Formats: sequence, structure tokens, C-alpha cells
Amino acid sequence: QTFVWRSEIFECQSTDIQRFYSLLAIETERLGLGSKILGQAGHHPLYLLQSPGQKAGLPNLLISAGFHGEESAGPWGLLHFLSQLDGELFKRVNLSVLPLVNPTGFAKGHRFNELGENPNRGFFIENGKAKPGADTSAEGRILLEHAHLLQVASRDGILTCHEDVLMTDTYVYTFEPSQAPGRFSHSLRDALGQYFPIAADGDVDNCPVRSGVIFNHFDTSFESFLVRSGARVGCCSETPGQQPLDQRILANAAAMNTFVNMLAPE
Repeated sequence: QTFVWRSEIFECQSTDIQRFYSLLAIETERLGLGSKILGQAGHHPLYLLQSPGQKAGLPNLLISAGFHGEESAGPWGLLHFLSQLDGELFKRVNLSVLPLVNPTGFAKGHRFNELGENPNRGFFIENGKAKPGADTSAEGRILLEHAHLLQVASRDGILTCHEDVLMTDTYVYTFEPSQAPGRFSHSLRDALGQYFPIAADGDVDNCPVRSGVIFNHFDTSFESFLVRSGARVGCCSETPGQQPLDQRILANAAAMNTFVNMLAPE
């Protein structure tokens, strides 16, 4: 249940949520990002950070992390990604970020929130209308209440940064409007592949992984919801939890760089 690692990049425990929000505030402030508290989970804010001066003709990319509290390299990786950003990047992309969706899970190093709910499932779209259902977590309900904002924010792409806690090898879930995976899928999986071995062909969580990619597999996940809502492409990256935290942190940041690089090129 509880998973905790030490980060040397951040000189703290992976569950150090006070340190997390402190460093996230520093980056928000450095880059001039707008901060919007979508809601609170266990008196911890669920933020939507948006780059400044978002223009009509630039792609709208959304990056999300921390749906599952044990998959801590997502949020820390996002923090690492931001820390390397220049600000010039925002001249070519309207970047939005959900840095931590499950703070109560994150703070304790466990998958579910304090209520035992899975925040990554129960996102529905019924005859064009976004809505929660019987299995939506409190956080999921908070995000669904700002469905329009998040759909606009991810119009040109969604990247959610997960970890498969008991895996040693890496893989990606991708969504593209084609019969087979393309450059988009391959570049993101290659980015993770620079850090870890790619998962061999077979069933990972009852899904077929072919050449490091599970392609167009829809369920009630946040990324499935945003792709069905109109996001051009999608990715749910899966860094392996049995690897060292800092390597997973770097791999996550690397995938975010590749994601933004492809969809909003220099």
C-alpha cells in the first residue's frame, strides 16, 4: 500500500507534500504562471497552472500528474520539467498543468485518496456532456466541474504522467487518430526508453502492449475522457516504480519535453 522514496534531486522524501507545494510555488512565480485552485482535497489545493498570455493560434497542451499517490515521480518530474523551462516556450504553446490531482494519496504514498477512491476513473461524456458517475472520486468531481476549461486546455494534446509501481520496464498508452501508432507514440516511448527498458509484447493490466505502446484503449480514465472530448492526441506514460526515483523523475520530465517539442515545435 504505502510507497516512499528519497529524492536527491529534491533532497526530500517523495511524500513531502509541503516541500512539493513550496517548490511548485517558486516555479509558478518564476515563469509567471496563472494559478487556479479547482478545489481542495484534504485541505490541499488541486491546482490548474496555466502559462501567461495564452494566444488564439497556439496549441493548447495539458500535462497532468498525481492521480495515484504512489506514482510520485509524475508530480516531482513535472516540478523538474518546469524548473528547466525558459519562458520563451510560452510564445509557441498555451501550456496548462494539473501538477497534483491526488494530494491526500501523494502525502501518504498510497494509490487512493483519503476516502479510498481512485481519482483516475469515472470521467464520462454522455451525448456531448461531461459528467461524473457512481465511481467518480471527489477529485474527479472537482475536475469535471471545470470540464470545459480542461477540454479547451487539452484541445491539441493531453499527457498524463503515471507510474506502474511494480514494473521494471516502461511503456505508454497512446491515442492518435489512426489505425496504428505513429511518430507521436514512438517519440514518447523512445523518450522513456532512454532511461529504462521498453516493456516486452504481452498483456500489461489486461491490455496488449505492442512495441512499447497500448494504443487507443478507452475506459473512464481522465485521458480517455479528454481524447473523447476532442484532444487531438493523448498519452499516459508509465514509468517503472521498481527503478530509482530520480531516474523516474528525469524520465517523466523528458517525456513532457518531448510531448511539448512535438506538438509545439521550436
